[PDB]
Amino acid sequence: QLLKFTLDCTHPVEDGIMDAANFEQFLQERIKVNGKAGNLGGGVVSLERSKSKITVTSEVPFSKRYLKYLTKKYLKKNNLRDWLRVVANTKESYELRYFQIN
Amino acid sequence: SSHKTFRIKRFLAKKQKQNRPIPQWIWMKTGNKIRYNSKRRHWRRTKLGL
Amino acid sequence: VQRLTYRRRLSYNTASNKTRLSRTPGNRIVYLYTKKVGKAPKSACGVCPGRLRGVRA
Amino acid sequence: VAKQRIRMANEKHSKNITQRGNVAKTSRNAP
Amino acid sequence: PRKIEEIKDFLLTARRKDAKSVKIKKNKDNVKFKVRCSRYLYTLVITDKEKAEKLKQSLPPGLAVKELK
Amino acid sequence: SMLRLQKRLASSVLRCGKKKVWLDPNETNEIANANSRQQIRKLIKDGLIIRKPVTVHSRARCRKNTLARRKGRHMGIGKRKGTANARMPEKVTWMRRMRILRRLLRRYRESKKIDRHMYHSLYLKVKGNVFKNKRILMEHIHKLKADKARKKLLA
RNA sequence: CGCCGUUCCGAAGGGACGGGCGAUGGCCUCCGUUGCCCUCAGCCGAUCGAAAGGGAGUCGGGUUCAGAUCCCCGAAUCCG
RNA sequence: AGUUCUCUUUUCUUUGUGAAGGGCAGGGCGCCCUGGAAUGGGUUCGCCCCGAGAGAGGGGCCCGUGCCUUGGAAAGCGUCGCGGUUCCGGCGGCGUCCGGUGAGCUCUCGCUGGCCCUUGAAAAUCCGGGGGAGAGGGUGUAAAUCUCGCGCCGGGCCGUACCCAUAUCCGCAGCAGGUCUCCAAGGUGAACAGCCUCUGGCAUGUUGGAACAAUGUAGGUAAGGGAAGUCGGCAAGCCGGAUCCGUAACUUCGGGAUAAGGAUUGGCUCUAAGGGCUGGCAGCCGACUUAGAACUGGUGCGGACCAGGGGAAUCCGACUGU
Ligand SMILES: [Mg+2]
Ligand SMILES: [Mg+2]
Ligand SMILES: [Mg+2]
Ligand SMILES: [Mg+2]
Ligand SMILES: [Mg+2]
Ligand SMILES: [Mg+2]
Ligand SMILES: [Mg+2]
Ligand SMILES: [Mg+2]
Ligand SMILES: [Mg+2]
Ligand SMILES: [Mg+2]
Ligand SMILES: [Mg+2]
Ligand SMILES: [Mg+2]
Ligand SMILES: [Mg+2]
Ligand SMILES: [Mg+2]
Ligand SMILES: [Mg+2]
Ligand SMILES: [Mg+2]
Ligand SMILES: [Mg+2]
Ligand SMILES: [Mg+2]
Ligand SMILES: [Mg+2]
Ligand SMILES: [Mg+2]
Ligand SMILES: [Mg+2]
Ligand SMILES: [Mg+2]
Ligand SMILES: [Mg+2]
Ligand SMILES: [Zn+2]
Repeated sequence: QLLKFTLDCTHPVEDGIMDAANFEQFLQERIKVNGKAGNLGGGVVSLERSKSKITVTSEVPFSKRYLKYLTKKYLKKNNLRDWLRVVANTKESYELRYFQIN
Repeated sequence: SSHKTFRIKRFLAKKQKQNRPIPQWIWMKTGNKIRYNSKRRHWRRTKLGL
Repeated sequence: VQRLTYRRRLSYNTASNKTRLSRTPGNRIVYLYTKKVGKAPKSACGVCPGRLRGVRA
Repeated sequence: VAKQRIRMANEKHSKNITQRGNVAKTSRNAP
Repeated sequence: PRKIEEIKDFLLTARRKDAKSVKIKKNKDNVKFKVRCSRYLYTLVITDKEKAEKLKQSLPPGLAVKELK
Repeated sequence: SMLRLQKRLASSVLRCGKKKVWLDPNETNEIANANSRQQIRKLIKDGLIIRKPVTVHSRARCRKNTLARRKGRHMGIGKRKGTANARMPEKVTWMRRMRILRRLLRRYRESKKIDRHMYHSLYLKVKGNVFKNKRILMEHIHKLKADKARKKLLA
């Protein structure tokens, strides 16, 4: 069938602390399909980026928690995990938020 | 123990009430000699024997 | 893993202290005390080894 | 409650080494 | 607890002199009508919403009716 | 401040050990004046009292090794401490074999690949340790059928 | 002072369906109760002896500084 | 939630449903009906079963602590987010899902067997049956009667905190002693062994600091020799697991026996064999074993832990037990 998930980086991007296009690029070559992260299984996984929302679609089984695994990996590579947090907004999406400090 | 007879639980209650210091106004009594309760008991130092 | 305690003051494994494990709506395992196993009647003939039928045990 | 606050609060307490004798009684000053 | 299958018997239950209150619980799939009698909590499970509304408006008077939320 | 009471109450409210109760070192004065489970519940909700996560005990190492052992690694002569019978009892080996082979005979008889007279003969041979495994029994049945057919043809 | 003995040298039953005579009553109608009589009656051993033996029937959730299968909420069950 | 310099669709946590009632799986039956079986068949790990009725059909009963359901989602829990007096059973969103496997451990139910010159309580209490003394009404507003379903009332007395033991008990004490039980995770491993770890717990056992003499107490190592020491090999030491091979005198033929004596043991990459479900074949599943081979390391591999030294004889007592 189809599986659709979204990442909402609105709060950071509108604060200009992460280029969503770069994040889309990051998921482009890193997302794995049967152990390979090059061709996205041959378009079997499709990525779309909106203004501040990134979407992922798949024609095969895809784990929503994988996007959280990669999102956290990307946040760490960009030294953001100490300020941002990936929290499930709904059954189909995650969003980035700020820890309650000051 | 938790398992207790009424007779034992009543003997123990009386031994509980006698284990207090003397009232301090007893000191001012006219012909008083008592300085303190000399019949104090401690559960660990000396045992009731029953 | 979760470990159990008796719910009564009988701490010994006697014939009247048998239990079974029960998961509860609170999502924990507790002891429920089982009833003894009943026996169906034995035939008055004293010969047939089996017990009778149509009778609650 | 986020579990990351344990770390953030723990690190904040460590900083009291430099303010011995004038440590804040309450950092949630408001109220 | 006892489970009643037909609206006919539930109405008889709700008219018993020892019936105290009727609680209606609305779930995603069914509407449950529970009457607190002396011994048991009788329940009727209705899957049709229209019948549940129809039964709700046809309860006997004087019986405390509660909607659970 | 002396927070022995608060550590004990929070532990009960969180249903954890006292070792997993975390009291905020910056808020000891606030936590100190909470002498009730109602007020502890408030501090738990506020974030001054938090339950610490379980200490990690990862099974990855043993899961990795279990995969290797399934392929035969770490299983040689030098890695055995119990006897061949203690590691794999003979009785269990025999029990599996009889069930496997008796199951096959029942299906061949039911499916009429053999008759009840051949079944009875093979049943007592199976119990006699004539056949090592399923295949040896199956090939032997095949030879028996060929001979039985040849005898029928001439007759 | 007591001891032995526990069914052994004992008139060891104060009970019962039913029936008959009265005395009373009450939803006085007819049913209760009671006293006596008739009839029937083995248990054959007073009593004590187990918080591990026998022995009907309670579980879930919440709650305290300290008690809960005991309190509160909910749902049951045994016995009379 | 942790890690993320590299790698890791990764690692960790967590992912409910009580009693009682109903329904159904499952398990058991020395229960019934048909029928009549040798070319004997059925059948278990073993057994064991049959003309006093086997196989094969069709039934009945008992337990159902398992699953569904009423309970019951309203509760509980996980997470995210809002309020409040803020010491509210506070309020809302989402979730509480789908499968596999096992000589596994713990409990429990059941079947079947072995052992006894051992045969492994009583009573309170409850129930069925046999009998048929009796009672009930004359065709009705029916009666006696009812172990059926509801409904009504009550359940008095005493115990209940906590310790339960390197500090709440007994040893004069917070005494290295003694003192009856229940539950019991991962790894290695034959394992409730030892060694490490999670849950939970603790603060080194009635004190600390600085030194590192002698003599101690407790552990180790030692060239060459190897009991010369000593009353005496006391003490320590050697052996040790497992696989394969091999095993004497004597014997009460059961043993002796792990006799004695050898070889092997790591890591890695493979090969072969050992099954289940569905429709001599095809497909899909799967769980640990055994054997064999190559390669490989400074010959090191039961690498820690665990873990018999052996042989030839004499005396005594048969033995196990005290
Ligand atoms: Mg003492
Ligand atoms: Mg019957
Ligand atoms: Mg054998
Ligand atoms: Mg008595
Ligand atoms: Mg008793
Ligand atoms: Mg008892
Ligand atoms: Mg009650
Ligand atoms: Mg038959
Ligand atoms: Mg259940
Ligand atoms: Mg809920
Ligand atoms: Mg009769
Ligand atoms: Mg207690
Ligand atoms: Mg020390
Ligand atoms: Mg110390
Ligand atoms: Mg001590
Ligand atoms: Mg030397
Ligand atoms: Mg040397
Ligand atoms: Mg010498
Ligand atoms: Mg000398
Ligand atoms: Mg020695
Ligand atoms: Mg010898
Ligand atoms: Mg001897
Ligand atoms: Mg003796
Ligand atoms: Zn009989």
